[PDB]
Amino acid sequence: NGLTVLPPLLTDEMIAQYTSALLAGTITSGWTFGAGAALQIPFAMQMAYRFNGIGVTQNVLYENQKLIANQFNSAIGKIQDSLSSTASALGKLQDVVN
Amino acid sequence: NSIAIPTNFTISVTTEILPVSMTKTSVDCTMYICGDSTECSNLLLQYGS
Amino acid sequence: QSLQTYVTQQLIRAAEIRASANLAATKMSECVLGQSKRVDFCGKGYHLM
Amino acid sequence: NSIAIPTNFTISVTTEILPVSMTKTSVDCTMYICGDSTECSNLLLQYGSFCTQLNRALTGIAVEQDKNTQEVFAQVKQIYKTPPIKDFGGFNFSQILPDPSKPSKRSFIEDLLFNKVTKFNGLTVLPPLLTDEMIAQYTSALLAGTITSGWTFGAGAALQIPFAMQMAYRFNGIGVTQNVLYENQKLIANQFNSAIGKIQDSLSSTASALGKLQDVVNQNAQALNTLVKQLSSNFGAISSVLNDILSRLDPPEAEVQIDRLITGRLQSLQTYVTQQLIRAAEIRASANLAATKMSECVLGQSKRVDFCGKGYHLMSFPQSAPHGVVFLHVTYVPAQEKNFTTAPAICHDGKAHFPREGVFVSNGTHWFVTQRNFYEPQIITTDNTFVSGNCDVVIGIVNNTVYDPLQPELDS
Amino acid sequence: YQDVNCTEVNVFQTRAGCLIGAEHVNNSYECDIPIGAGICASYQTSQSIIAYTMSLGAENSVAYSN
Ligand SMILES: *[C@@H]1O[C@H](CO)[C@@H](O[C@@H]2O[C@H](CO)[C@@H](O)[C@H](O)[C@H]2NC(C)=O)[C@H](O)[C@H]1NC(C)=O
Ligand SMILES: *[C@@H]1O[C@H](CO)[C@@H](O[C@@H]2O[C@H](CO)[C@@H](O)[C@H](O)[C@H]2NC(C)=O)[C@H](O)[C@H]1NC(C)=O
Ligand SMILES: *[C@@H]1O[C@H](CO)[C@@H](O)[C@H](O)[C@H]1NC(C)=O
Ligand SMILES: *[C@@H]1O[C@H](CO)[C@@H](O)[C@H](O)[C@H]1NC(C)=O
Ligand SMILES: *[C@@H]1O[C@H](CO)[C@@H](O)[C@H](O)[C@H]1NC(C)=O
Repeated sequence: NGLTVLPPLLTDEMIAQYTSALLAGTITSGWTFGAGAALQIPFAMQMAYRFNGIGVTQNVLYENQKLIANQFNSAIGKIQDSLSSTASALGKLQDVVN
Repeated sequence: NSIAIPTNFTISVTTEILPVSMTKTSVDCTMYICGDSTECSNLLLQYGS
Repeated sequence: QSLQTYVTQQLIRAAEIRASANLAATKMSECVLGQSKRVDFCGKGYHLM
Repeated sequence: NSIAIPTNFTISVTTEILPVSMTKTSVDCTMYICGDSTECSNLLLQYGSFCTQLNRALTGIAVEQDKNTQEVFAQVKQIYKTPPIKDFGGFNFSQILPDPSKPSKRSFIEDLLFNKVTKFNGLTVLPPLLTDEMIAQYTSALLAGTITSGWTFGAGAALQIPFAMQMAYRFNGIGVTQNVLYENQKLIANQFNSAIGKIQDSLSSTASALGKLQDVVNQNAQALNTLVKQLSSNFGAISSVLNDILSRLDPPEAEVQIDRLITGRLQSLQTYVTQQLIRAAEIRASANLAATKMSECVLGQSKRVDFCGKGYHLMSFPQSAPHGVVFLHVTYVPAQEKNFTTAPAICHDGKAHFPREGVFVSNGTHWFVTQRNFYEPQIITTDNTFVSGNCDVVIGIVNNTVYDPLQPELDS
Repeated sequence: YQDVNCTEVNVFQTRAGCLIGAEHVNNSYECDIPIGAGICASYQTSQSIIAYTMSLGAENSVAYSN
């Protein structure tokens, strides 16, 4: 009838490359890549800063580093189980399409 | 004189989902109203812009 | 008239999406690139990353 | 085991340009739909309130442009003025402060911004309540407050503080130890002054820098040109000229032709007003974003990352522009990256030690503690570090030594 | 009278139009009923409607020194 749909400028692949860059930056350089250059930092030290930022002394992280890493790893696995089984999880995006 | 101070913690991960874009539709107003019709198109022109 | 109704609804809906996109952009900068001191801005709890 | 600490910085002033209002148009719809015609007006009355709710909708938009402009600029209870002497520790605001030589006392950079941006049918353009000379008193008040008193004029009455002590306060805000300012104060003053110089080169050369404000002025002008051109359409009538219908047809027939024009002009005005209501929401969300940036960036210092352009935010200076505002956001950007080996903690006398502030680093032979944002090595002591737990717990700890400031005082 | 000169229409010509019935007062005050182009009106002293250029706030220099 004259109704057409235009493609986005940034393809899904390009979006994936951007989220990859943001993620790689976050993991290897913390926030420094946001302000200026990406300045490599051992991940555990990066977390130490993240802890000081919430009012928890950095020694807590190091003393409990194994616990923290295990809780993190478990939490991510839980994200996958939720997203893989709960269709309503993406309702905010499905609703736009609808 | 009583304070509760946490002795342990948990790291949790939550998911927040936000829309960013919507489908870039485009509609040909002439074809929609007067599809392949010269007689209709000429009448449509009387509506200006 | 039908197209005008459609377009008006798309403009209003687009504004909603734009506001969401602006929020998402704000979070990206103040959540992913940094660390948020803003409560419940980046999930419940004390934001780390 | 590697951390990069930048041994130097650059101070970058980034322009951010924001729409703050739009042209306060208003349309006498009863003139646009029926111009000087009694016969047409009587027919338009059969549509009830379809006119007065459009006079009303446009008046609601027009009234809130002054609300937007008042909320963005009038964030100050007094009109602060700059001292006669410009003893600001080396920083040079003369290009962003008023020029008393001008008829409207805009700054030098406000004159560049005012240069780069460019009816009979019931249409009108109402004036803003704040003249562009009053907007320039408010940005000069915000700015003379910002320069002489820092954030304190947002909290209370303005408290004076020397500018070399105000920037030392903002360097502590980005976590950079304030002696990094004083030991570099001429270099920092010169990078601010040089970066304000680049703003003039940008805005003088590149008219497309104002793209948001010229876009807002173009959308409003394109909508009015569309609205006026839509008077020339027949909409099924024998003629688009109302007087030609009336001068040729008797009422029983003229009324039919007129109703065709009334329907077309009324739907064409509702289209303009709906577009302006949605466009006014798009500007109102930009006025609230400009008002928020005025409050958090100018009256304060923002910890929000990338809120005040790239870098760690130091301060911002507002400049006015035609139907907008401009923030000259000053940010610290770390520059000369260096490489170091790094340690999560250090082992001394069986105890584990961590930095109260800064990062344990190694140039390759010795270990130092130093602030994260600026390489400034320190001999590691009980004053830079605290003890918690012991060597057998931390992953990747290193067996250095930690110095005790008391020993030689009791040894001698 | 919006956007007209005080020709075709205690008369004060402003850039907002020709204002009739309001007394022009040299003293500035806080804005009350806005007219436009820096001019606001209010009812004051015996009372009558006055028009004036609105005040943007009190002037207050900061005693800045090194
Ligand atoms: C803090 O809580 C965690 C659990 O969230 C504790 O770790 C668990 O300890 C029990 C033994 O009591 C083990 O059976 C679990 O497998 C452990 N879980 C994990 C994820 O390691 C931890 O010991 C608690 N810490 C303190 C100081 O109380
Ligand atoms: C890392 O820094 C230390 C301290 O500056 C260097 O050790 C000193 O080097 C200077 C210059 O050679 C000597 O004068 C000092 O006697 C050294 N001892 C000190 C003060 O620690 C060390 O050489 C540097 N790393 C390298 C390049 O080996
Ligand atoms: C740090 O080491 C890496 C090794 O790949 C090198 O590419 C980088 O330039 C070094 N950084 C500095 C500041 O020397
Ligand atoms: C009104 O007309 C006079 C000439 O008689 C002119 O000098 C004045 O500027 C005009 N004012 C306005 C607002 O048009
Ligand atoms: C304002 O004061 C001047 C004298 O400086 C006088 O000539 C003028 O008429 C006064 N205006 C009003 C509105 O009172």
